[PDB]
Amino acid sequence: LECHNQQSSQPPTTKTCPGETNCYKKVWRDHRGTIIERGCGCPTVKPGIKLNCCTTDKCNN
Repeated sequence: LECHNQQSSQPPTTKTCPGETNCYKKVWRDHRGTIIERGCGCPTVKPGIKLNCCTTDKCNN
């Protein structure tokens, strides 16, 4: 599975995710502002953080 891995508004990039069936996109706000993290797999849902997990290549833009 190939997943996007760039942060926030950075130019889109990809990495391979061996042994993963999911890609994730995590969005949250802190003192720095709104942060968007993308990568392999799918972490558990936490209040305050908006999480999107998907199953196809580069689905997490």
